[PDB]
Amino acid sequence: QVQLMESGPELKKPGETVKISCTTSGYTFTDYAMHWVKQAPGKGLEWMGWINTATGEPTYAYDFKERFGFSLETSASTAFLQISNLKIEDTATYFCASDGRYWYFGVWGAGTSVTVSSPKTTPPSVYPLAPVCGDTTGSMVTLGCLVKGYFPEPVTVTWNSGSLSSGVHTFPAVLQSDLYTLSSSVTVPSSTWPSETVTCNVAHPASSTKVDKKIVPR
Amino acid sequence: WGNGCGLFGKGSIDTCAKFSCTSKAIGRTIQPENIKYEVGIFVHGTTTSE
Repeated sequence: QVQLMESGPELKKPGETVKISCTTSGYTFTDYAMHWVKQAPGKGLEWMGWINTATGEPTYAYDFKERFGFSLETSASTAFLQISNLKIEDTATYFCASDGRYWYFGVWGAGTSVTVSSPKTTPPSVYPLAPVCGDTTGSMVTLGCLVKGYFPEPVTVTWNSGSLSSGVHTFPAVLQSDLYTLSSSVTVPSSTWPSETVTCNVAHPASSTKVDKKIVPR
Repeated sequence: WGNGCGLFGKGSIDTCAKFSCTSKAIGRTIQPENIKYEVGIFVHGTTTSE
C-alpha cells in the first residue's frame, strides 16, 4: 500500500536549519518524484517544488530557492526536505507526494508542521472561571476554563476526567509572545452547578503538567 | 555523482552576464545639401608680403 509518512511536528527557532523527512512505502522510491507543497499560515497551499528522484534532482519553485533543498535516501525510501536559515514566517505545514507527473499524484504525504518561534517551554495558566448572574441563561450555567501561556502544543483539556463532553467546546490557541492561549467552556444545566463537581482537566504533556481546576460560585 | 547531479558525462547550463559598454564609436551620414565648400579666390594686383 502506498502511504507517505513524514517527520512529525518540529519545534524550531529563527536562524537554525532543518531537514524535513518524507518516508514512502508501497513502491520503489526512485521511481516517483516527490512533490513538495507548503501550506501557508493563512491556509494557502503554496507549492514548493518537485525533486527528480533518479538522478536525485531537486526542482525548486522560484520563491523557495536557495534557502530550501530537496535531498534523498534511496535504500530506505526516505525523501528529505532541507531548510537553511529558518524564519518565523515559515511556520506552516509541509507535504510530500508520490509523482504521477503532469497529473500530479494519487497519494498525499502525512504532513510536517514546522514551528519557528523563540519561546520557553511553559506550563499553561489554568483558571477556573466563575460565571456571574448574567452568565446563566435558559436553565443552563455555562462554565469555562482559561488555558493561558503554554508552550509547546498540544494540550488536552477535558472536564471531570472527560466524563462530561456535552457542552464542552475546546477552542484553538493563537500566538502571544510565542505562547499559546486557549479557553474551553463546558455547558451544563443550572441544576448541575454548583451542585455537581465540574473540573477542567488540562493535560500538557509537553510541559508535563496535568492541571485540575474546579469552578466555584461567587 | 560528486557535483550537483546523479548522472554522468553530460549537463546543461545557462550562462548570463550583464553587458556594460565602457567605450563606443559613433558614425555619421552625410546629406548632400548640407555640404558646404569654402573656395578662396584671389586676383593678383599690387601686393606685398603681408
